[PDB]
Amino acid sequence: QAVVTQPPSASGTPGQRVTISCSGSSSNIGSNTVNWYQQLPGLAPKLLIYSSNQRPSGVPDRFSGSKSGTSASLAISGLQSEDEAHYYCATWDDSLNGVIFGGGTKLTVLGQPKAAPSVTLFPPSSEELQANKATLVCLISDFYPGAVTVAWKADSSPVKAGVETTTPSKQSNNKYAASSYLSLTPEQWKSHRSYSCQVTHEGSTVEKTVAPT
Amino acid sequence: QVQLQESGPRLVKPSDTLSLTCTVSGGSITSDSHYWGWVRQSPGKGLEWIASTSDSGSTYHNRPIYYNPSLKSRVTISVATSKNQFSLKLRSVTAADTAMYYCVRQWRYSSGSLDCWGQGILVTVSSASTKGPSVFPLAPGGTAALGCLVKDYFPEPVTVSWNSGALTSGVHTFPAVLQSSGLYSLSSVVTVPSSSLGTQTYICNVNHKPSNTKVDKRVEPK
Repeated sequence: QAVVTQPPSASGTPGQRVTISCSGSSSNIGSNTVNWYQQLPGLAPKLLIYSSNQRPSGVPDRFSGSKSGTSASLAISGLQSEDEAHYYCATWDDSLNGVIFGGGTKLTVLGQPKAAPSVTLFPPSSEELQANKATLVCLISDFYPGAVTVAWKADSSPVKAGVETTTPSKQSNNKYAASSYLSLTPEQWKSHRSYSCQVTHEGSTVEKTVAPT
Repeated sequence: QVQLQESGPRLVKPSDTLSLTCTVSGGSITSDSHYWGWVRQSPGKGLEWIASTSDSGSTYHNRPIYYNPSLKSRVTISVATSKNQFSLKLRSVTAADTAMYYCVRQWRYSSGSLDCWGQGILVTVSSASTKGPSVFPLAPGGTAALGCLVKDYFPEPVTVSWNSGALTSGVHTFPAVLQSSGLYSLSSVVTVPSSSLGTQTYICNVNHKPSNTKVDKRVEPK
């Protein structure tokens, strides 16, 4: 009851206008103003809206707030792919005498085009060798949606041992990035002749490959 | 127009005390219009305000000290007016205390608008010991790709710069894989072209603040 709540999701197409609820009670939203914060991936929250409806000096004009009763609303007109982020509401609660947050809302902006993974691969180094390990690194970037698989092959001998593949994470531009690491032993490297890191996405595959020589 | 930076031990042991510091680098830490505060965020979770203190509160108003109730038993907030700093102690840390911690400058009015934020500090609660990484050089149509591999570290994060911050064009630093060994690896890659390669020197600069480890590494192939 001394707690605030918001929808965990909202969605939309560029140019749209979406609105995010924030719901509280008498001791918080009822008796106090509301603030709203935006948070882009790999970043810190930003003051977006304060005293329910005011704007900080940098906040574009399409962001606006309302309060009434025990509820507040952030409204974004003219949705931009910039705006794909988490949106938190904050207020003050008289009963707990301090700041409370809502649980946040992920705002997805879709209709954005498919992007095919650019792929880069790397052999081990004449240094991680003469220390006596080996790692092939496979770097997959700038692909939407964040959904790929990574097959490794020893000639086609699909190698599956010692494969660490990250999960995709949300790049700044709102496309995605992930990397895959094939570990093996120093002589396991100059024994075979070549290894291949292949990366499928949507239904179209991509392959780069390297050798020792 | 204040800059806020956090510092402190990145890696606390279970039931140890966590203690960070906020360095205010833009104005003077005394203002009867602002409180100074701490916010945290467990990975993937939401934001949780911790506490905020006032400075100054001499003859005029007061020195009100506000706490989030769930943590009041465990928490201390402190200013060092003389050094332009404020502080947060978190006692008896559990793993439910792993979080990015943020400095915030708060506003005495409007329900506590958190108006200036520090970039944040990731504090991990763990019984494991730190391990600084190891860096290995990664050597390479039109565009050539070049990089560093930051191998086996704990805990997050490691930052990587190039040529002591001079080179930022075309740099991509990838998020870390969490290996089966409980340790982390990540890579940083510069897509440049030619005529290059022969002239430029390319150093990657890897700071792993949790282990106080800084390594420079020049590429080129053998």
